[PDB]
Amino acid sequence: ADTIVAVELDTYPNTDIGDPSYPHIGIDIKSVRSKKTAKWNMQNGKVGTAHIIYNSVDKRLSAVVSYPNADSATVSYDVDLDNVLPEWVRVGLSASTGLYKETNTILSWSFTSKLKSNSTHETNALHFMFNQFSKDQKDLILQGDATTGTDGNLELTRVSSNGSPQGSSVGRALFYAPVHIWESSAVVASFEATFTFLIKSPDSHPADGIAFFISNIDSSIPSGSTGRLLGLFPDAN
Amino acid sequence: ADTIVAVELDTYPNTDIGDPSYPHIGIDIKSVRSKKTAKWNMQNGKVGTAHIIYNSVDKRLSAVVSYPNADSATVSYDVDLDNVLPEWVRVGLSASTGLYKETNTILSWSFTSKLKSNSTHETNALHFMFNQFSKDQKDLILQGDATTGTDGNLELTRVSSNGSPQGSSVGRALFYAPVHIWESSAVVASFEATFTFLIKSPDSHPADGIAFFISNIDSSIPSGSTGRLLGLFPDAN
Amino acid sequence: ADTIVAVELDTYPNTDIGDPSYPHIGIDIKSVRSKKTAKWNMQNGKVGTAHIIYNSVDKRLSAVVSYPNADSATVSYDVDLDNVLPEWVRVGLSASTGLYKETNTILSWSFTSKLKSNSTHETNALHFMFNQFSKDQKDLILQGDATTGTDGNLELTRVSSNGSPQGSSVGRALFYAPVHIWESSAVVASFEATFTFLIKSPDSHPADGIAFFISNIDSSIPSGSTGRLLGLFPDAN
Amino acid sequence: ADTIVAVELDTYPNTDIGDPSYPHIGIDIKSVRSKKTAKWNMQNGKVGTAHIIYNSVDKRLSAVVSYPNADSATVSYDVDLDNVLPEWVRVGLSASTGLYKETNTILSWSFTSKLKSNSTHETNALHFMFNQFSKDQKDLILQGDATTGTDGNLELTRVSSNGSPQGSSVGRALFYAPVHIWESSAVVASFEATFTFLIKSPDSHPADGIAFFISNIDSSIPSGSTGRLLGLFPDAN
Ligand SMILES: [Ca+2]
Ligand SMILES: [Ca+2]
Ligand SMILES: [Ca+2]
Ligand SMILES: [Ca+2]
Ligand SMILES: [Mn+2]
Ligand SMILES: [Mn+2]
Ligand SMILES: [Mn+2]
Ligand SMILES: [Mn+2]
Repeated sequence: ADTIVAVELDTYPNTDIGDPSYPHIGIDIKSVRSKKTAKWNMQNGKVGTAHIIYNSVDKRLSAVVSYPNADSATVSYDVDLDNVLPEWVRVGLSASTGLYKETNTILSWSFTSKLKSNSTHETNALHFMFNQFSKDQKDLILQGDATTGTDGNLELTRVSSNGSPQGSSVGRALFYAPVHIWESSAVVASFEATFTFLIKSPDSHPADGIAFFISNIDSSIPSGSTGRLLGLFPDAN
Repeated sequence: ADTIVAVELDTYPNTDIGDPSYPHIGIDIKSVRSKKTAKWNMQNGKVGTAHIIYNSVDKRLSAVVSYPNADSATVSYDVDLDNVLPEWVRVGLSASTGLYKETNTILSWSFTSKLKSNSTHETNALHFMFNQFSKDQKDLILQGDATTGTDGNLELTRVSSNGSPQGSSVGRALFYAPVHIWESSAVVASFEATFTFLIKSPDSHPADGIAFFISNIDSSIPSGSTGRLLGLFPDAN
Repeated sequence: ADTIVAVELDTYPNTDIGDPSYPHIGIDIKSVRSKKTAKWNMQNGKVGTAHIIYNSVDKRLSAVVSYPNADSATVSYDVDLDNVLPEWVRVGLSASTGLYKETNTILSWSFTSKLKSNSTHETNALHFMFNQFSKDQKDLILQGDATTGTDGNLELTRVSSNGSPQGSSVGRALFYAPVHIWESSAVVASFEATFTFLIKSPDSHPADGIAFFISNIDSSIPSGSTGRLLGLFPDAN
Repeated sequence: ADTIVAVELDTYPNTDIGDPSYPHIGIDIKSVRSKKTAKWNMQNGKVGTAHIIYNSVDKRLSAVVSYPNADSATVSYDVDLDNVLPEWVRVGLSASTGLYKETNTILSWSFTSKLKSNSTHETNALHFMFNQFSKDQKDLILQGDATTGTDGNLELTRVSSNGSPQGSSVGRALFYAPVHIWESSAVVASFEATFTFLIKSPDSHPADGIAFFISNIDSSIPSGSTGRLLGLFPDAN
């Protein structure tokens, strides 16, 4: 049903569904089994930053994840998103926990989309930036366990009062307005997304991860997508 | 019911509801009877540009309207919008015709809103720019007779096949996402809107005008607001 | 010689040249004796943020200074900068120490200038943002004791190896490119500047302050402007 | 001496130095003999738009050129600019005429550069946009025959009073401030340039072309680079 293109920051190695044996960042085109992955030296309790970029001329989705004072992890995949997504999509962040858990806190999120047409100066653009989230963020569609305002952050999965992450949680937050990613007279379409996150677990094996995703506008959390499916896919195919 | 703050480009002098005897630009705070107006040397058939700016430190809503090769018209009004509007609003463009008519074509529209909080670097922003409108613009809520895609323009009021404007028409287009204009820890909130329009009438007395407005998110066209009420107000009080 | 318009964050009350008896923020139009001031509850050792805005329609220069978890200080002054500055100016940050001292560290600085002409879509813009400063920042003109790269920050006045601020220091940093602030067919000109700073003194009476300023392009530090003159004015008239 | 990376809009086929037999767009890395070209259906007397993009993660320089109501031409080349250019560069536009000629008019030019560091939220950016050029554009370095203000346009090569293009002309315009394109803790560096141009010749064989280029900051026009060398290269090697 949903068409999902996602960049996952997967904290738990589910080697049985194709994950590598370490935290990794991957590019998922309609399947949790990433088309490409790169080792990610995930840092528990540290604030990281993910940058995702794409443009219709190169047709390459690339992502860079970094932590202050550390070397970055980057992954890229050649894919023509016009062939995968609808021309109107919603963008969001998703995260889950399963038997293992972690906080999936988002501290800021910005996104810029641009469609440059062939008429001179005909640029259509959408840009949003959230460096703080209020309890009543009317421009975000929160699905599942996702909540805003707790310390001005967006908590994608359930965290109990004493800051503790809860297992079997799944939450997503999508920007309210549809995003136009293809248009017939557009000569170049591009987007850039950036978000900082804080993944913290009391456990030595945090799970499951955070994913920036683009989907059909009506996307909703698939039943049973807690844990390894990142609140994005119905199954592991 | 609706709370409306609007900058009107009024093409027809309804001297009986307080308009001056000439085309004028005015600032309307909850009433069609503008709190302030300025003479506008409206140019039939020429593309104009309106710029509207406001920031919560100065609490002054200002608008400048110009035509290429001509002198601008500007109007400003001191008003604290925190005291008039809700903290979440929708922004839009509205226009109408009555017994007299004109095309109320919008060729481009950009808007930028910013809320700078007191935490270091905590900026929340929303920016959209439309330099072309497609027939299925999913990020715009079109109300009344407003349509998009005709020559990539947004036609706020009805235009028949042979380019002719129709009387008694009213249409509005609002950006889909709510806009956050006040937040408790914001030290400065500001917005800037710009739109180019083309008002053309076969008649010597075009009517009724175009208005950039900000309203409660659920605003809808008031019954009977064609003509002098600009699709914004229920009556002329 | 130099034409200076500056927003000062004055940490030391020189009541003899008109300062009030407390830290204050003020708007200086060609004189160190501010045209308007507001009490500033300056916080030693804390990172603050200053926002400065202005547009040619309202002709009001306004500034807001804040510290996380604290109430802001704001000051505004009605002034038509077209009547004070040249149409091409350089923008910068200046700071000084005298007998009393403090570190005048700048951690980030962004500036946006826009000139919207009367031709449809004719916007001229300049935007720079520095969230990190490198030792060889070729796009900044550093004058006096100002240095960059120390912890990626810009140190406007001299700081010795052990982090200690030195007295009788004065330094300014200007963006390399001239900024066009007036143009004959411009219907609205506006600018916005933001910078975060960290003023820290071992002493109970820090001095002298930091100032965001706009000047003729060839401005240089006036002789003897350490201390109370903020590296901006030749004398206290 | 100069390090030049340029995207050329070559109007004249100098098949002897490797041009194809038609107008073409090409990517030049330190040589006029393009590393990659694409046929360009150049339209004499029509305003076109060129878009150039690049980011350090993909290391692909791509350009798209279009005319209203026509299909675009696009060319891309895989190149790591960190390995070719200095970390501080100047960006510009260059053009020339030789025995054959054409007007090389620039109507608008925007450029955005971004360097995202590994510290959370550490973005350094530079953005300029010129939609009009004044006779005294102090933020542009004009070299050779380039002049500004004629109809608010930038004329890269000599045009006589009666609008006629002159042969053997060469002119370049560079943005005044150095641009920082690489920095040691940057996880992603990217730029985007856009410019609209109007190439008009009374002749059936216009020459020579327009080029968007990036170079060492001190670049100057090489002697003898009129005609086929586009005011960029000293020779045709
Ligand atoms: Ca996994
Ligand atoms: Ca009226
Ligand atoms: Ca003082
Ligand atoms: Ca050639
Ligand atoms: Mn995985
Ligand atoms: Mn009126
Ligand atoms: Mn003072
Ligand atoms: Mn060539």
